[PDB]
Amino acid sequence: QFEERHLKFLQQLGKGNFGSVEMCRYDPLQDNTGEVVAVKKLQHSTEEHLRDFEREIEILKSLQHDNIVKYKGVCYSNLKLIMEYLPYGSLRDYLQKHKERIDHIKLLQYTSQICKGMEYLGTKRYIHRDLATRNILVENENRVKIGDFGLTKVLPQDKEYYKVKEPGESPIFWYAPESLTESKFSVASDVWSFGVVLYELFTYIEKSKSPPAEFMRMIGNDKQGQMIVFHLIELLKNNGRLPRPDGCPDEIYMIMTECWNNNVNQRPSFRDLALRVDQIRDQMAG
Ligand SMILES: C[C@@H]1CCN(C(=O)CC#N)C[C@@H]1N(C)c1ncnc2[nH]ccc12
Repeated sequence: QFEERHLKFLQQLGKGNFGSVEMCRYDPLQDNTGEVVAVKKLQHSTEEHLRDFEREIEILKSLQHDNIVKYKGVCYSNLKLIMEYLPYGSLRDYLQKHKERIDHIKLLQYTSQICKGMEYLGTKRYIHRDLATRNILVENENRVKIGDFGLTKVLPQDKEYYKVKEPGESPIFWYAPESLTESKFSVASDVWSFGVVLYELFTYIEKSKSPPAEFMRMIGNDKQGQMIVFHLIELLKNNGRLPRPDGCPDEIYMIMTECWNNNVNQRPSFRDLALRVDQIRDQMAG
């Protein structure tokens, strides 16, 4: 498969939770004709964390979809995950740097691909648990993939939610209220997070405008650092919400706000989202 001695470090691509991502060249012929891949390793190896890594790997290996990043193989010593390298980086950085070449119509095209890939996940009873533009990957100008599965689980098998509480730091400003209060993750919590993704896209990743910044302002940067979770749970309870981004059409903002339903069961499905997005798209064309 992939040999460690044949893998040359080029640069750091990312870190996420308890993983890092590197750009390496696989060059078994050692003639600089090998192919550029992305390699994910544990940033600090544990038995628990690696139990979890091996699962993430099985999860990705089991995914074959146009909008899902592409398992190439594995590498021991010790354990490394080889994926396809996508040359435009995360949707987050791409959109920030290049706002520029990206209109609303393109944002809905991405949005729609995010939905299709997430629907494929749901097909498999996978909860992603970490939908955020930084985890979306740009293949070319016209194509995005879901790029990382570090927190992804399977749904238990009588149950439509999966309850998990992880050591350290959670992306709480992308979490559904039930995930904050009850630690419950489901397709519907993914859909909550999808709405936040959609908000990020429409803000063009303006720094002052990020979810944390916005929510922190709404809460008070003079609240605390630990009651932050409490105040955010309250805010969301009282139907406090991320503002409509500058430029956002009311009907995209309506998608967003429907994803941020406190009622888990009333949030739309990914198939419905794709239908509505694809369709707002068409009315924007002709
Ligand atoms: C957006 C991708 C998913 C998250 N990334 C991490 O490093 C997460 C962890 N740990 C960066 C990665 N990225 C910038 C990539 N950039 C280019 N090709 C890639 N293949 C796979 C990831 C990848």
